[PDB]
Amino acid sequence: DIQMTQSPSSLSASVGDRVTITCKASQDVSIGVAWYQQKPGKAPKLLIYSASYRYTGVPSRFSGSGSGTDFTLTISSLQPEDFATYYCQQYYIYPYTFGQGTKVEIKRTVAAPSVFIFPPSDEQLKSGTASVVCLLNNFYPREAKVQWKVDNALQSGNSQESVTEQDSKDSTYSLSSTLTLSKADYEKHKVYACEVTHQGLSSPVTKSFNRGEC
Amino acid sequence: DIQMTQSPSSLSASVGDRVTITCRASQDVNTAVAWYQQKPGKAPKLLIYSASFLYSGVPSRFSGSRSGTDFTLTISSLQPEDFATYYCQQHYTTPPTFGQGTKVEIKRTVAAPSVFIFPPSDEQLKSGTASVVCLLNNFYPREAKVQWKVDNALQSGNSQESVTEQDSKDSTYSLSSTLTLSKADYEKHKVYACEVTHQGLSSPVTKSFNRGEC
Amino acid sequence: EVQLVESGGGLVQPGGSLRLSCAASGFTFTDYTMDWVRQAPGKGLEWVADVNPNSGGSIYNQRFKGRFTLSVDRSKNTLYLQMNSLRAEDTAVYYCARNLGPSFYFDYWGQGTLVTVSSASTKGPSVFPLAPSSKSTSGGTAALGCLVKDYFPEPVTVSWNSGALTSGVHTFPAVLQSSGLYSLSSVVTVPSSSLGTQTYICNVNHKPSNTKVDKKVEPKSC
Amino acid sequence: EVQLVESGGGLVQPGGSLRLSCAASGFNIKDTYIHWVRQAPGKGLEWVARIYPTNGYTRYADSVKGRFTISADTSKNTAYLQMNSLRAEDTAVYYCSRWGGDGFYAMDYWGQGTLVTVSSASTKGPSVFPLAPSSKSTSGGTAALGCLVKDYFPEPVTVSWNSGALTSGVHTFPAVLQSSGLYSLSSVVTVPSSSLGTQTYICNVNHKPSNTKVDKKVEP
Amino acid sequence: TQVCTGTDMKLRLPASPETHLDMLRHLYQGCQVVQGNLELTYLPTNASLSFLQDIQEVQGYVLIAHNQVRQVPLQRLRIVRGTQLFEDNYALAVLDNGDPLNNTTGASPGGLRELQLRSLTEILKGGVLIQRNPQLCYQDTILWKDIFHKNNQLALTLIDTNRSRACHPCSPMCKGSRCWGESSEDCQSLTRTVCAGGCARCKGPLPTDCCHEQCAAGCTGPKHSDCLACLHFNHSGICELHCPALVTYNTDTFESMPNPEGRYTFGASCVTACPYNYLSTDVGSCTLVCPLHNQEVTAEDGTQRCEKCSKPCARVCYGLGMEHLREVRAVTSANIQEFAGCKKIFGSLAFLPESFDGDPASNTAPLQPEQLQVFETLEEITGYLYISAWPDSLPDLSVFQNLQVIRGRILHNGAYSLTLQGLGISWLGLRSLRELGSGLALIHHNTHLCFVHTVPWDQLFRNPHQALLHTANRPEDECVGEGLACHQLCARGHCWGPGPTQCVNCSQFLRGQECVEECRVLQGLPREYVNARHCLPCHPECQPQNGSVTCFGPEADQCVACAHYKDPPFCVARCPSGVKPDLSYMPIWKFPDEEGACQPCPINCTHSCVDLDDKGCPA
Ligand SMILES: *[C@@H]1O[C@H](CO)[C@@H](O[C@@H]2O[C@H](CO)[C@@H](O[C@@H]3O[C@H](CO)[C@@H](O)[C@H](O[C@H]4O[C@H](CO)[C@@H](O)[C@H](O)[C@@H]4O)[C@@H]3O)[C@H](O)[C@H]2NC(C)=O)[C@H](O)[C@H]1NC(C)=O
Ligand SMILES: *[C@@H]1O[C@H](CO)[C@@H](O)[C@H](O)[C@H]1NC(C)=O
Ligand SMILES: *[C@@H]1O[C@H](CO)[C@@H](O)[C@H](O)[C@H]1NC(C)=O
Ligand SMILES: *[C@@H]1O[C@H](CO)[C@@H](O)[C@H](O)[C@H]1NC(C)=O
Ligand SMILES: *[C@@H]1O[C@H](CO)[C@@H](O)[C@H](O)[C@H]1NC(C)=O
Ligand SMILES: *[C@@H]1O[C@H](CO)[C@@H](O)[C@H](O)[C@H]1NC(C)=O
Repeated sequence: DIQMTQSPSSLSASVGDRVTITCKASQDVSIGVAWYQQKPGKAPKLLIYSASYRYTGVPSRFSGSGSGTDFTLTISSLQPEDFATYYCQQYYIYPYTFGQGTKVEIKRTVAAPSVFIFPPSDEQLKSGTASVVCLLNNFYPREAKVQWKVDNALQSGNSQESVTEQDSKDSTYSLSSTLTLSKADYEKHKVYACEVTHQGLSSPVTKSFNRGEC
Repeated sequence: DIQMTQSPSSLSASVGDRVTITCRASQDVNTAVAWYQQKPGKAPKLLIYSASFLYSGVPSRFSGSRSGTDFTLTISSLQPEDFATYYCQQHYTTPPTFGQGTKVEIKRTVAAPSVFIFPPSDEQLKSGTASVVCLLNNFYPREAKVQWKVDNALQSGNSQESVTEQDSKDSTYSLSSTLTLSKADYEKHKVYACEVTHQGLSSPVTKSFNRGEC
Repeated sequence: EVQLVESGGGLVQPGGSLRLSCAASGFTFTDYTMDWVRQAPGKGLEWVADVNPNSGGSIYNQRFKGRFTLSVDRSKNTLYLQMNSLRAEDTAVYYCARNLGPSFYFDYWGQGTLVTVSSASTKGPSVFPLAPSSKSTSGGTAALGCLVKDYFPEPVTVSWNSGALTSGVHTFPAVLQSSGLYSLSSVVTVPSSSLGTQTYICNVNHKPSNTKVDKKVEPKSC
Repeated sequence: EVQLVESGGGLVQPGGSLRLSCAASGFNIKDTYIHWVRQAPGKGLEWVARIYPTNGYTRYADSVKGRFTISADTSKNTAYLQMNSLRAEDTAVYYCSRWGGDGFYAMDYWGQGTLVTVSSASTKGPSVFPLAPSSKSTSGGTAALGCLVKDYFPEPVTVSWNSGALTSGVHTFPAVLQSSGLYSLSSVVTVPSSSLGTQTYICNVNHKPSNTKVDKKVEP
Repeated sequence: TQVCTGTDMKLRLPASPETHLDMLRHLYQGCQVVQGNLELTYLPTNASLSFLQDIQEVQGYVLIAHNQVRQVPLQRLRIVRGTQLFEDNYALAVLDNGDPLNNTTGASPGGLRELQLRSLTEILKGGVLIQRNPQLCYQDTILWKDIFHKNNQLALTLIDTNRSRACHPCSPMCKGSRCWGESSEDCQSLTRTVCAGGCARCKGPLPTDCCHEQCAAGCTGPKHSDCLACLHFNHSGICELHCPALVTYNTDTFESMPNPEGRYTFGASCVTACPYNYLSTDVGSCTLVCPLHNQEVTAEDGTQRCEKCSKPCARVCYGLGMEHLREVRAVTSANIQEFAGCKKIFGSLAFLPESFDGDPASNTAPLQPEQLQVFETLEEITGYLYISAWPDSLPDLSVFQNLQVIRGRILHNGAYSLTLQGLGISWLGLRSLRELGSGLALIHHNTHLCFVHTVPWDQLFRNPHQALLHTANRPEDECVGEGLACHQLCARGHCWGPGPTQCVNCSQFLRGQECVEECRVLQGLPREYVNARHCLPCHPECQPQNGSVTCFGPEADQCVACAHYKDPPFCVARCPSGVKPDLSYMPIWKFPDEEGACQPCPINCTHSCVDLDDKGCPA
């Protein structure tokens, strides 16, 4: 293996942007280079062989460049068809090593998450899986430092989120994080909270319910 | 085709002296003659174009002439840096020939050798490669008489002769006088014999040490 | 033109083995060397193997040395790919592709498939509603849905009143929980004043389980 | 400046085949005649061949008549030399040159030359071995320090005086005929009694047929 | 060669059906393995066809249609495979044979009457079709599923058994009703039905009679080196699953080491190298077209190889049928733009009638003959050459003067490579043409066309099979009522057209493209030297001595001397003085000698030597 170093792992842009993402290798493989685009839930497609040559059918806006280990991939002008994870790859060294992927979103205006907590149910009161949902919706940008809490301290280890593949209409984020606990774990405390912080708004807002507040 | 005599091919003189070179043609070649200079490790660079014209970018200590088939390159003043192998050629017909390669030295006094020895160690004392290295200095000229003073044996075919590039401290050269037999000699005779004889030695000089000195 | 057909993706327990089939068409079969490449879900690509239709030489990973074997049928232009024992490290979508250059790189790509490595058998979804309370609803445009817990295998068909209204619908990508089970959540944003009369019914069917789920949402107070 | 590059030559098997090169600088060979002149090392010069690249018409010496073929790429503006059927006495120093000027039928501008010492490729290099250094028994007033190059065919030389920081007078014991065509000329420098023990005598010969770096100095 | 190429002309009537028979007789003579399709069409009862007996196997399929013979000589045919199929559905079709109720009182007008495919044992793919053949017996009693492959049973079979005559049965020397035909030589053998269990091929009821698993056509002894024709391959009598490996690996680094034991692939055969008009491959195949990013390079011996371009491979011009024109029959006014300066066209060239009077509906121009001047760099054609129409302004095919070789990989009707018909012109003018890699040459139905019999066709083929097809053209006795033939100087009278520019091999000299008697050495004003029967001027200075000449090579310094002046080694009629430096010195004002030496100036400037004792050097 040679460390395929794509920077970034994700970004966002507008229509018609010369954006360069490079995959510097940790060992000189300067000729045998591959480049790929894979759509979500689709096959990949070849982009550039040997880091210099556009393939038949690859449109004009692409540009394979860069030798040494610094290997230049550059869409000169972004199109809505180009929102896809891309890949660097060598073929100079056995065994043959892909990159790690770089997602492309659109840049637009940041937004307010629809921040909502979720109390449990009565068929859950016969089930036992104390699944509390921290629900967020319709915001921007990508990352949101969100975590759970217990009464003044955190809650970690056993909670799971659910990101969305992004819209093309307005490209707004939605997420449900579900802390799943036991029934005795619900019957242990009162205040279970959600540590919602995001750049699309300003103040660190916490929305929660309680045991008696239910 | 064409013969281009250079008589002689080597000569010695002093700094600040007239030069007389005999470049002899062979046929009805009329004019198209060029002179050349190259120092050891260099390119053959023009002295006289058009058989009478010194080439530009070069100082005018030179001289050109024309007489029959013996056309003469002349420098008014020999210099120590003005020192090479010297050449004359034609371009009257294809092929562009050459002269034999004549040479100008810096003369000194007929002198004596110096005091040096290099035998190897015991790893090169087992089987047939004897470096009886008799390094010399200061003697003059190259032209020598040939006799041998090597270990009371007849020497007809041991001759690995030598002369060097002239460093002109006293026209320094270094002649070589060696011997080669079964090399397993660390216990019999780890040293050997040398003496170099020349024209006007008023100082017979050689060197080889004696046994027991590693 | 150059297209591929892949088959063989199913379910196994950790330990067994399985065949594959990559059908090829529309090109000279003996002038390109079909290979295999995988990708882990939510993770990167990975090269698997390499073989000519000339020797049958399974040229593949040292990391997977001796574990998978290639058998071609160039009479039917179709190669098989065998399996071996592992413990869910290779639960990956498997891509058939042709070595476009005759070194190691690719242009075409099959539709591919994943093989599930699990000793856990199927399960219907544990039905739960994603009902916010009567107080903790939005001021005018609410949001609610159904929780799709603990089903197996993938994938499901979630809709609302047979897919009536997609205005603010949110069916999320599923996750596999720590007890190994797939689950997801699916909600929809409706106006809050419409909730006084209108109530939507989540239609969630899973055809390998062959069981549908119909459920509507009530903001029950405590 | 007209500047040329001669690269690629060296020891090949007798009978080898190779395209050499000669690259222009600040001119064009559209109006220039190109040449090659071999020279046996330390011997006389000898014209070989010539081209006019607009029409590629060739002349030759009779010793290389019909065997070699001159070639050039004026679109690359980079003249070449395809060599063919290398012989016994092809061991010579090549150089590329010009006839820039319709009156100027002279070759004063050159490149650098790459030595083409094609022969049977004897695989052996030198043997450099120490002594006991002192200053007691000087027969006169001068002792010795150096590294001589023996047992080698052809001549690559890497005899160092602290990585080539003292290039003062590598002497010459001009290369003699050993058994398999192996050679012996000096690199033992004539020294005064001043450089004894001031600098070490470390010499490591990167003898391209063998890389015979005897990591060892002669130390008298 | 035991291996040859089939044809592709499914149910089309032939081009020249009078001569169409003897096309086959040159083609399928002594060949055992067919790379194509055995297509036997429109054959009358007079056809002595016994040359078909040496045929063992067809890789493609076998079609027999519309003939008038009683029996066919196809009896050593062991097995068919069916790489291709007929109508994607059939591998052996015998259709429409005999006579379909015309106005013709004949006793045996034809129709294949028995199977008599005596050596046929297995069939891999496809279906079997028998329709519309009144003169057949013995076909119904045949168990096809044995002849079908066991592991390949796409068992569509339509055998129309409407007969028109009485069929007395076969010999009762057969074990049952299983018979090729009426002789006792003609019984249907068995390799699956009497076989049983895990045995797929057996030569008798014993398990010892069960054949080796790699053996398609049955076995003699029970080893793999004993069989009749093998399933996947045939490497030197050993029926391997694969051709041996062409590279040896580290098994750890997989480092590439060239195994010399390996072979290449070619159809049913593992062979060391590829045959003549084929391509060696990095994977080790012998194909027609290089794969992608792979250049058919000029190999060292001529046995070509596809190899990887480091850079992009160049835009090599696609002809008909390849990658841009895979359906277009003719050449239009539109596609003809692509051939600008092309010299090795990948693809064919077809000259239809509609090539020249273009459709205004499918709105193309009727072609201009002036546009045909684009084909004049053309060296080599991989495709074939169909010519059916030609301008009446041109008596020739002089557009193709420069064309050396036609490999003819893709063949016309699956068979043909040079197609000339329906023109009326008198000669061709193919002065560079020297080699046809495969295929046949057909020339027919042309009015004035002489000179073809003069063409020395022996130098133009690479098998002992491919002959010329002259018929239906200008008579030879009328070609000497012309009084014209090959010229005096043609070597053994071998010429393309009429006159001095037309000989195949000249006898004396080459003045451009004109073999001449002598060249101006000692006779004329533009004197020309000799370069191994090539006559070229000097830079115009072999000032013709009465008996001699003055600069041999066109570099103007060699025969003897100068003419007016000397700039040594060269000569001028006036000593020039240029301005364009490239180094700051001009040719400074060279004064002539008495004996012509234009000699330059002593002083730099301002003082002397402006050739007239005057001024003229600036500053
Ligand atoms: C598999 O490949 C092998 C080699 O790669 C090859 O075997 C060939 O088999 C044929 C048939 O046995 C051989 O041909 C024979 O040659 C001898 C020598 O000339 C002839 O005497 C034989 O004559 C018989 O057939 C004649 C046909 O004209 C009759 O006139 C005659 O009376 C005999 O009946 C026969 O022609 C051939 O030598 C070998 N080897 C090669 C290199 O071709 C064949 O391609 C495949 N064999 C199998 C069993 O699949
Ligand atoms: C074909 O053969 C038959 C006899 O079988 C003969 O009568 C007939 O004339 C032949 N055909 C021609 C065209 O001669
Ligand atoms: C055979 O002939 C009959 C009568 O013409 C017609 O049905 C058809 O051609 C054939 N039918 C069958 C069943 O083969
Ligand atoms: C032409 O004939 C001559 C006869 O001397 C022969 O030497 C030459 O090779 C022939 N050339 C060609 C192209 O056939
Ligand atoms: C050759 O002779 C003719 C007359 O016989 C004369 O005019 C001419 O000058 C001569 N020389 C040549 C052609 O060089
Ligand atoms: C000598 O003459 C040349 C051309 O006539 C000119 O370019 C050059 O400058 C002159 N030399 C000097 C020193 O000016």
